[PDB]
Amino acid sequence: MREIVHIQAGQCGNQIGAKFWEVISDEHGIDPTGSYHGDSDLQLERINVYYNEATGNKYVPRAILVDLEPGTMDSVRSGPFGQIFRPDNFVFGQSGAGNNWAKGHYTEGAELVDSVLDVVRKESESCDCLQGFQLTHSLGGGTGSGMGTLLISKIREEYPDRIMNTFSVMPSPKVSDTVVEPYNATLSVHQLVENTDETYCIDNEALYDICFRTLKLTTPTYGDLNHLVSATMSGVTTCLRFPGQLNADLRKLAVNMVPFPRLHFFMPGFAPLTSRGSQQYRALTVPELTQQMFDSKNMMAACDPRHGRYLTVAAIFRGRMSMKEVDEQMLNVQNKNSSYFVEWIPNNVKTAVCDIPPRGLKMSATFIGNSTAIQELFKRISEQFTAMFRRKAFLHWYTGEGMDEMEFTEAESNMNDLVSEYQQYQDATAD
Amino acid sequence: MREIVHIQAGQCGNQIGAKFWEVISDEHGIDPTGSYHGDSDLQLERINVYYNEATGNKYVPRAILVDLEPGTMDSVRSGPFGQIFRPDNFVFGQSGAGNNWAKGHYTEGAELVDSVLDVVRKESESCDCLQGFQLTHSLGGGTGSGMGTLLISKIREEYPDRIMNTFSVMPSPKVSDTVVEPYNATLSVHQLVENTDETYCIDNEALYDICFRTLKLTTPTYGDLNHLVSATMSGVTTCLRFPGQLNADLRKLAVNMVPFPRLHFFMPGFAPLTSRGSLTVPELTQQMFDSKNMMAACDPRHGRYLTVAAIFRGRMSMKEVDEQMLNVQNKNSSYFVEWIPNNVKTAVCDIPPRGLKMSATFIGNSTAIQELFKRISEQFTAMFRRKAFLHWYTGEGMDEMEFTEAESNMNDLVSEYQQYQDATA
Amino acid sequence: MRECISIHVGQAGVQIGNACWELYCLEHGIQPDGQMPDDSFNTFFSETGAGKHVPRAVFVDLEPTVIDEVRTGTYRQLFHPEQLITGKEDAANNYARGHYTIGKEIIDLVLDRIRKLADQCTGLQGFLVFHSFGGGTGSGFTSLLMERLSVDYGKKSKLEFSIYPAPQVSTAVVEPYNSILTTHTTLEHSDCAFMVDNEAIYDICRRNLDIERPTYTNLNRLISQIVSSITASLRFDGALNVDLTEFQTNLVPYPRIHFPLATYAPVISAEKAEQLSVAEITNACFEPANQMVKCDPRHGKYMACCLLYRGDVVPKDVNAAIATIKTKRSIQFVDWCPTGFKVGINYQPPTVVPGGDLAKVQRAVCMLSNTTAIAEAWARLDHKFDLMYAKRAFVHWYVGEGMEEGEFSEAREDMAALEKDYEEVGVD
Amino acid sequence: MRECISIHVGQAGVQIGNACWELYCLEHGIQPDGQMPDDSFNTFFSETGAGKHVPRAVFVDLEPTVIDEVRTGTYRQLFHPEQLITGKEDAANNYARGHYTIGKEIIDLVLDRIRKLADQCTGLQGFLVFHSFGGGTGSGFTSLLMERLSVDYGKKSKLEFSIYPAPQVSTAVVEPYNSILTTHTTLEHSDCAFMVDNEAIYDICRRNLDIERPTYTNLNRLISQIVSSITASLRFDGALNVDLTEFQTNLVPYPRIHFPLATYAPVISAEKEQLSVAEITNACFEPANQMVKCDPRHGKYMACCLLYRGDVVPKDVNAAIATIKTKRSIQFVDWCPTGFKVGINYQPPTVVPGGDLAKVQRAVCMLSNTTAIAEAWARLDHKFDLMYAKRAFVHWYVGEGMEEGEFSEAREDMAALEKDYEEVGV
Amino acid sequence: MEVIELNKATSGQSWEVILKPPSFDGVPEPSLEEIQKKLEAAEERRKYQEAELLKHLAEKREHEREVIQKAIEENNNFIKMAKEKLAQKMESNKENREAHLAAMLERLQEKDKHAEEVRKNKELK
Ligand SMILES: Nc1nc2c(ncn2[C@@H]2O[C@H](COP(=O)(O)OP(=O)(O)OP(=O)(O)O)[C@@H](O)[C@H]2O)c(=O)[nH]1
Ligand SMILES: Nc1nc2c(ncn2[C@@H]2O[C@H](COP(=O)(O)OP(=O)(O)OP(=O)(O)O)[C@@H](O)[C@H]2O)c(=O)[nH]1
Ligand SMILES: Nc1nc2c(ncn2[C@@H]2O[C@H](COP(=O)(O)OP(=O)(O)OP(=O)(O)O)[C@@H](O)[C@H]2O)c(=O)[nH]1
Ligand SMILES: COc1cc(C(=O)c2nc(-c3ccc(C)c(O)c3)ccc2F)cc(OC)c1OC
Ligand SMILES: COc1cc(C(=O)c2nc(-c3ccc(C)c(O)c3)ccc2F)cc(OC)c1OC
Ligand SMILES: Nc1nc2c(ncn2[C@@H]2O[C@H](COP(=O)(O)OP(=O)(O)O)[C@@H](O)[C@H]2O)c(=O)[nH]1
Ligand SMILES: [Mg+2]
Repeated sequence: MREIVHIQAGQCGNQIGAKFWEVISDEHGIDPTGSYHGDSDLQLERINVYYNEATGNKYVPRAILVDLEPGTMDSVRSGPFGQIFRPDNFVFGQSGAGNNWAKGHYTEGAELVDSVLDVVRKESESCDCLQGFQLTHSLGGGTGSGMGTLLISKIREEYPDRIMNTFSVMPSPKVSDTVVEPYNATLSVHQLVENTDETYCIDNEALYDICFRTLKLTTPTYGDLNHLVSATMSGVTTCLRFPGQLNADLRKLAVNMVPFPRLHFFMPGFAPLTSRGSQQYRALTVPELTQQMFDSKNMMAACDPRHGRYLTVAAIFRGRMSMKEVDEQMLNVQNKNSSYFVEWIPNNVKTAVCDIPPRGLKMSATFIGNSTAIQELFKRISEQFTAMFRRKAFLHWYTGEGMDEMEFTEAESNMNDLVSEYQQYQDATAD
Repeated sequence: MREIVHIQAGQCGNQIGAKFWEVISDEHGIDPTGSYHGDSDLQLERINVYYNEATGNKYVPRAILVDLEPGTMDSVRSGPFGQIFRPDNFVFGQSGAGNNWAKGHYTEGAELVDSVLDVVRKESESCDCLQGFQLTHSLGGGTGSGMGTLLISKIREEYPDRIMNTFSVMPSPKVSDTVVEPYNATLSVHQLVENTDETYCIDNEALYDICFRTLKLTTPTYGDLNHLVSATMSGVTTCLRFPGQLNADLRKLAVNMVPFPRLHFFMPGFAPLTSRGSLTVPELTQQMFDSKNMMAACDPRHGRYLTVAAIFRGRMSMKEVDEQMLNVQNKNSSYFVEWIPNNVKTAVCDIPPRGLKMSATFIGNSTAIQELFKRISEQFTAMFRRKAFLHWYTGEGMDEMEFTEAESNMNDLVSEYQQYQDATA
Repeated sequence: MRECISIHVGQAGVQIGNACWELYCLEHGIQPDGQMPDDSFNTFFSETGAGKHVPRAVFVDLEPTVIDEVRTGTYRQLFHPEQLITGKEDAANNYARGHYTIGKEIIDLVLDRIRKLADQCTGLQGFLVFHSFGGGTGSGFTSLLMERLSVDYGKKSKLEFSIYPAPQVSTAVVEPYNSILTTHTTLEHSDCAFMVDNEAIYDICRRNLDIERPTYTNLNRLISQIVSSITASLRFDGALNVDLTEFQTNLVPYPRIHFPLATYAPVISAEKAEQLSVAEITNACFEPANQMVKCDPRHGKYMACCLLYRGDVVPKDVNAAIATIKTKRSIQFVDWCPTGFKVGINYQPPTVVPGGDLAKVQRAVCMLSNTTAIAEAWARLDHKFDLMYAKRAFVHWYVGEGMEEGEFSEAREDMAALEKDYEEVGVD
Repeated sequence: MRECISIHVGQAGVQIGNACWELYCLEHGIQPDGQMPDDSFNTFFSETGAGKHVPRAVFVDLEPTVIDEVRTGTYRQLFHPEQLITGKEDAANNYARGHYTIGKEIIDLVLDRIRKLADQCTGLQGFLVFHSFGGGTGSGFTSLLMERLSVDYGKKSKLEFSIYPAPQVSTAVVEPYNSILTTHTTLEHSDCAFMVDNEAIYDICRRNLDIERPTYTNLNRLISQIVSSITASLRFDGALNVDLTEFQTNLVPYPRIHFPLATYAPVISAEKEQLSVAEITNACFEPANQMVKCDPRHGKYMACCLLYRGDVVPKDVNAAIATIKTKRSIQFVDWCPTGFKVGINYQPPTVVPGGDLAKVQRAVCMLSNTTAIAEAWARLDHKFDLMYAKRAFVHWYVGEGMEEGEFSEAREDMAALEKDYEEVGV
Repeated sequence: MEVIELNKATSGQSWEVILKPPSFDGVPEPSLEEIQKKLEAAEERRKYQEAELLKHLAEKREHEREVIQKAIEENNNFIKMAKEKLAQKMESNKENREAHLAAMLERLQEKDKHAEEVRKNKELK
C-alpha cells in the first residue's frame, strides 16, 4: 500500500483539489516547479503516496483533473501550482453539466469518461502498490456529482480490489441558490452508498456557519470555505503522508472505522478553527485541542455529535506535544462523555500523533468520526428533496436527458433507508 | 557365578551408579586411573565380580552407562572417578525421553536399545561364568524407568537363565522432578514384577525423611539422599565382593529370599545412619529392625518378614552378633512368619566401610512393602481417574488398557503381600 | 542435534525476534556478523564454513517495512537474505487477508525456507512461533503457517509465544475478532502456547522500571528476557535442563489446556540505587504483579509449576524456597496433581542489553504455571468478541475476503467449550 | 585286600574329607608328599610306581573354590588331578539343581572316575559317601550318584556319612526341603548311614573344648576322630567291623532302619589325668556325647557296638559294662538280645598336632541303632511341613524340572519311616 | 554276664557281652533306563518352561512393534486430515471471494446497461 491516485472533478472538486495540492506541497517542501526545497527527510520518506518521481529530481502530483466545463482547467493552470500538474492529466470537455446530474452521469459525462480512464489507467499501472483512489467533488452540481459518481463506478469495475475514497461537498442553501441541488445530492449519495469505502462528508452548511458565526465573516466566499476544507484534507491525510509507527493506509482506516459497509460517511472535525491567511497569536493547549475537537462548532458536517453516538473515532494531533498528555485527555474525554460512544464496539477511539504541525499553527488536531448523528445531514437533504419532488419541480431537466421518475424514487428510498440504519445503531443496546 | 554386569540408565540411575563405583573403588583400593593401591589382598580376591582386569594391571568396572540424554554422562565422565569407565561402554542418545515412560519404553528406547545390548553382549562374553545383571535406575522418569524396563525384558530374552537384580528408586512428591511420576512408576512396577529376580526398593520418600528427621538436614538435596543410597549399595553387595565362608552370589540370595516368585521386592536397611561430612552390637541388631533405618517408607512392624539377610561389617564378636540377632528374633517373634523356620541369616565381614568401624546392613522381604505400592497406587489413581497427562502417552501409541492392567497388577501384588501377612500355621 | 527452529510472524513477532536474537548473540558472544572469538548454542545457530553462526530462524511479514529495518539494521548480516521473507501488502489488520487473500501468495515461499532449515537439522526438536493475536498477519498467516507445519511435519512439536492484546497499547478495534479466529484454527495444531499480555508487560515497565510511556522496545526487551529464560535450558550446558519435550509433558495435562502462565523475577530498574535471594525471587513468581497475563491465580487452581532458575542459584536454595511454597494455602493445586513442581537451573547469569532499562542481576527465575486462572483472560476476549459480533460489526470485511459467518460462531463455540474445559478441570 | 573307595560330594563332604585324609595320613605315617617310611592301610591308599601312597578317593564340588582348597592344600601332593572333579556353577542350595540340572551333566564324568579307582581293586568292598543333607550339591548330586552306584555296583556296600543341618551353623532356609528330598531318594540305595548333627558337634566343641564359636575346622576335626574310629578296623588289622558288610550285620537288622547313633568319648581340650575305661564307657551312655541329638530314653536299641581304641584291656571293659547294667536301664527290643559287641583296636588315638583336641591314652566310639534317632527325622519333617503347606520356595525346584509331586512323595516316605521306627520300638 | 569271644587279630581283639537273651525267639518281619528316563523328563519340563518364557517375551516384542506402528499411523492420519481440511477451506474461501467479486462486477454491469437505456430514452425524445 503506497500510491494513491487523486481525481478532482467539476468546479468545486478542482478548486478544493488545487488547494489540497498547494497545502501538502508546502508541507512536503515541493514548490510550483515540482522541485524539493525542504529541510527534513521526513518530508520525502512517504512522498510517493501522492507524487510520482519525474526525471530531473522533480515531483509530479499523481493527480487527474476533470471537468465538462473547459473554464476550470484554465483557472487551475493560472492558480499557484498550476504548473506542477502533469499537462497530459487535464481532461476537459467543452460544455458543462448545467448543474444537471443526468448530464454528468448519463450523457455529457459519459462521452468524456473514457478520456479520463486513459489517464487513470496510466497512473494506476505505474504504481508499485496501488492503495486506491481519492476523489474531490461536490454533490450539488452536475459534473463533480454526476460524472464524478459515474467515474467511481467505472474505476471500481477495473480496480474492484482497491480502496475508493471521496471528499464529497454537501450543498447548502446558505451557500448556493441552485434549487435542484437536493436532487443531485440525493442521486449522488445513492451512488456513494453502493460504490465507495470511505467518504468524508464536507458540508457547505457547516462551512458557512463556521465562517459566519465563529470567524465572523459577514459574507464568506468560496475561498473562506475552502480554507476550512484544505485544513481538514491536510489533517485527515497526515498519517498517509508522514512516517509514523502506525504506518497508516486507506485500507486499515476503512477496516477499523466502518463497522457496516453502507455506514461509511465520516464527520470530520478540526481544531483550531482559523481564518485564511491570518496570523495566530496564541497556540492551543492539548486539553483545548481535545475538547474543542469533539465540539459541534468544529465539525465540518452540520451535525451535533451530541445528538448521536460515535461508532468509531480516529484522531490525529500535529505538533510537538506530550503524547502522555494526549493519551490522558483523549481517555478522559471518553470516560466523561461515555454516553456518546456505542458500548458494543470496545475501545472504539484511536489516536495518533505527528510531530510536524501544519503551516501557520504550532499545534492542531483533526478528528474523523463515524457518528450516527450524520443522519441529520441526510435528513436535511431528504427534506429538501421531498419538498421539490412532491411537486415534481424541475423533473424535466432530468427526464429530458433520458431519466425516469423511478430513479428519483429509488434514490430517495435508499437515502431514507440510510437514515434508518444510523437510527437503528444509535438506539441499539449492548444488552 | 563370578561376574556381574552392571548397567545404569537415565539421570538417577547414572548418579547413584557413579556414586556406587566411587564407593566400592575406595574399599577395593582402586584409584580413578584403574590402578590398585590397597593394603590387603582381601580387596582383590573377588574383585573380578565387578571389575575387568585390563592390560597394564588396571581394573575397569564392568559397567555400562546408558541415557537418552548426553548431559548426564558428560557430567559422570567429568566426575571424580569419571575416567575409570571404559570409554566405549558409554551408550547415549541425543533427544531425551521427556520424562515419559512411553518414550523410554517404546519409541526413543527402541532406537537406542540394540546399541546397549551390543555393549552388554560384549561384556558378557568376556566372562568366565556370568552370574547376572544389576541395573540402577529410577522409576519416576522416562529413561531409567521406560528404557530400563525395556532393557530388562530384552536382557531376559537373551539370557533367560541369568539372575536379574535391580536397584529401583521410588518417587515421592517430597523429591520430585516430574508431575507424571505416578504413571511412570506404576508402568515400571508391572515390568519389575514380571522380569526381575531381586529388586531393592530404594524409596526417595524414605531417604528424604531420613535426612530431614534423623540427620536434621533442614533441606535435603540429592547429594544427601545419594549418600544413603551409596551406603546401602555398598552394604548389600559386601558379600558378593569380599571372600566369606558364605561364598555369596545372586542366585543363592534369590533362592533363600524369594519364597514366591512375584514377592521379590526387598526392603533395605542400614545402621548407623550418617550425614555427609560428619555404635554397639546390641544397638546394630535393634536399629536394623527399626523404621527409622529403612530405605523404603514402610514400617516393618506393620507387617511380617518372610526372610531377612543381614550383614555386619567391622571387627566384632560374631558370638555377640549371633546372640543379639537371636534375642531380636524371639522378642519380635510376631513380626516373622511362623511358617518359614529360621528365616534370618547373618553374615560378617571384617572390613568396615570407609569412615566407619562398625556397620550393619539389612535386606528384608517384608509384607509391609505393600505400603510402598499402595502409596504409588493412590497417586496413580488420583491422576488416572481424571485421565490427566494421559495424552502424552496415547500419543506414543499406548492404549489406556496398558495403564489399567499395570495397576491391576500392582494392586494384585499388594493383595498377595496381604495374603501372606495373614497366613498362619 | 536437538535443533529448534524459530519462526517470527508479522510486526509483533518480528520485532520481538529482534530483541531475542540480539539477546542470544550477547548471551553467546556472537557478533552481529555472526563471528565468535559449551557448544549447546548450536541448537539455535547453524555454522557456515567461515565460522559464521546463522540463527535457525525465519522472519515473515506480509509487508516489508518492519523487516527492512532488520535488512538495514545492526544485525543485517546476521541472517541470510533468504530467511527474511516479505510480501508487498499487509493484511490490513484482517485475519482473513493474512490467512487467505494476501497470505496464500507467500505461504509456499515460507515453507520452502523452513524445509531448507529442517534439512540442516540432525534432530529437530520443534518449532517456536512468535506472533500477535491482534494483527492480520499475526493471527491469519500464523494460523495458515501452523496448519501447513502440521501437514509437513506431522506431530512434531509446535510451541507459540503469543501477544495477547491490550487497549493501552493496541492497534485495531477488530483485534478481539482476529484473536478468537486464530485461537480456534490454531488450537489443534499447537502443543503449548505461552501467552503474553501487553497490558501486563506495560504495567510492569511502569511500576518496576519507572517508564512513563513504555515503548515497544521497552516491552520487547522485557519480553526477550522471559523468552531467554525459557530457551536457556536448550542453549546452554546446565545442571538441570528442560527440553521442549519436557515443557509439554510437565505443563499440559490436556491437549486443549496448553496455555501456561509466565512470571518473571526480579525486574529491577537499571537506574535503581541488594541482590535478591533465591527465596525472594521465588516468592515474587506467585505475586500477581509479576504475571505476564493479568489474572488472579489465588482464585484459581494450579495444575503444574515449572521453575526456570538462572545465575547464582544452588539446588539446596531452590528446594528450601519451593518447600515454603508448598505450605502456602493461598497456592492451591488440583486434587488430581500429586506432584506439580519441575525445576531447572542454568548457571550463566541473565544478560542485559547495554543501554536498556533492566538491571544486571546475579540470579533470576522464570516460572511457568498452568493455572485455571488463565481462563479469565479468555473470558475478557470473548466478551469483547460478543459485544461486536451480536451486531455483526466489521464482519463484512471478513466475508468480503471469502470467509463465512459460520466460521465466526464455530470459533466462538470453540472458545465457549475452552472456557468450560477450564471449569471442568478445576473441579474435584 | 578289601579296598574301600571314598566319595566326597559338595563343600561339606570335601572339607570333612580333608580332615579325614589328613588324620589317616597321621595315623599311618604317610607324609604330605605321599611317601612313607601291617598292610591294612592299602584298603584306603593305593600306591604309584614312584612310591607314593594315594587315597582311594574322588572329590566332587561344582564350585572351584572348595576343591582348589585341595589342589593347593598341605596334602595336595596326595591327590591326582583326575580325583578332583569341579565345575563352574554350584547347585545354588537347590536339590533340584544338584540332582536334575547339574547331575544329568556330570554323572557320567564322575562315574567314569570312580570306575578308574574300582578297576585298581582286587576285592572292592564298596563306597564311603560323605555329603551334607542341606546343600543342593550334597543332597541333589549325591542321591543321583547312589542311584547309579546301585546300578553299576549291585552287590557292593554303600555307607554314608551325612551332615545333618543345624540352625546354629546353617547355610540356607531350604535345607529341610533338600534333606527330605535326598533322604527319600537315597533310602533304597544305602546300607548304613552315620548321621552327624551339626548342632550336636557344635555343642560338644563349645562345652568340651572351650571354644565359644566353633569353625568348620573345629567341627571337621572332631568329625574326623569319629570317622577314624568307625574305619580304624578297616585300615588296621582289627577284629570287629573288618569289612563293610559287617556294619549292616552288626548294626542294621532292618534295611530301612539303617541310621545308627554314634557316641564318642573322650573329647578333651588341648590347652587344658588320663581317663579310665569305666569313665569313657560311662560317657557313651550320656546323650551330651551323641553325634545326633535325640533321647535314647525314648527308644529301644536294636544293636550296640563299643569300638575301643588305644590302651584298653578286656578285663576293664567287661567290668565297666557290668557297672552300668546294675545302675542303668538299657532297653533293647524284644526280638534282639540285650548286649554289646566289643572291639578293641590297639592303635592309639591320634590328633592333628596343634589342633584343639588333646592326645588321649584311650578312646571309645559306641555305634548303637536306637529308635530314638527318629526324633531327628521328626524335627526335619516339621520344618518341611511348615513351609510346604504354603508351597514356600517350591517354584525354584519346579523351575529346574522337578515335579511338585516329588515333594509330597518324598514326604510320604518320611512319614512311612517314622511309622517304621514306631512299629519296631513298640 | 555271658561273655563270648569273637576274634583276635594283629591290631585288635573283639568279643560279645550278653546281659539278657531276647524275650522273643526269632526276628519279626530302578534300572539305568528308568533313571535316565526320569532325568530326561525333568529336562524336557525345564526346556518347556524356558520355551514358554521366551514365547511370552516374543509376544511382548510384537506388542512393542504394534505400539510403535500405531503411533506412526496416528501421525499419518493427523497429516491426512490436516491436508484435506486445509485444502477444503482454501478452495471454499477462493470460491466465496470469487463469487463476491463476480456479484459486485455484475451489479456495476447492470448500472452500465441502465445507462444505455437512459441514453436511448433521450434520443427517443
Ligand atoms: N466548498 C466549496 N463548495 C463549492 C465550491 N464551488 C462550488 N461549490 C458548491 O458546489 C455545488 C455546485 O457544484 P459545482 O462544483 O459548481 O458544479 P460542477 O460539478 O462543476 O457541475 P457543472 O458546473 O454543472 O458542470 C454548489 O453546492 C456550490 O455551493 C468551492 O470552491 N468550495
Ligand atoms: N509486545 C509487542 N506487541 C506488539 C508489537 N508490535 C505490535 N504489537 C501488538 O500486536 C498487535 C498488532 O498486530 P501486529 O503484529 O502489529 O500486526 P501484523 O502481525 O504485522 O499484521 P498486519 O499489520 O495487520 O498485516 C497489537 O495488539 C500490538 O500491540 C511489539 O513490537 N511488541
Ligand atoms: N560339619 C560341617 N558341615 C558343613 C561344612 N560345610 C558345609 N556344611 C554344612 O552343609 C550344609 C551346606 O551344604 P554344602 O554341602 O556346604 O553345600 P553344597 O553341597 O556344596 O551345595 P551348593 O553350595 O548349594 O551347590 C550346611 O548345613 C552347612 O552347615 C563343613 O565343613 N563341616
Ligand atoms: C488517514 O488517516 C488516518 C488513518 C489511520 C489508519 O490507517 C489506521 N487506523 C487504525 C484504527 C482506526 C480507528 C479505530 C477505532 C481503530 O481501533 C484503529 C488502525 C491502524 C491504522 F493504520 C489512522 C489515523 O489515526 C488514528 C488516521 O488519521 C486520523
Ligand atoms: C548379596 O548380599 C548377600 C548375599 C547372601 C547370599 O548370597 C546367601 N544367602 C543365603 C540366605 C539368605 C537368606 C536366608 C533367610 C537364608 O536362610 C540364607 C544363603 C547363602 C548365601 F550365599 C547373603 C547375605 O547375608 C546373609 C548377603 O548380604 C546381606
Ligand atoms: N535418590 C535419587 N533420586 C533421583 C536422583 N535423580 C533423580 N531422581 C529421581 O528420579 C526421578 C526422575 O527420573 P530421572 O532419573 O531423573 O529421569 P530419567 O533420566 O529419564 O530416567 C524422580 O523421582 C527423582 O526423585 C538422584 O540423584 N538420587
Ligand atoms: Mg503489519
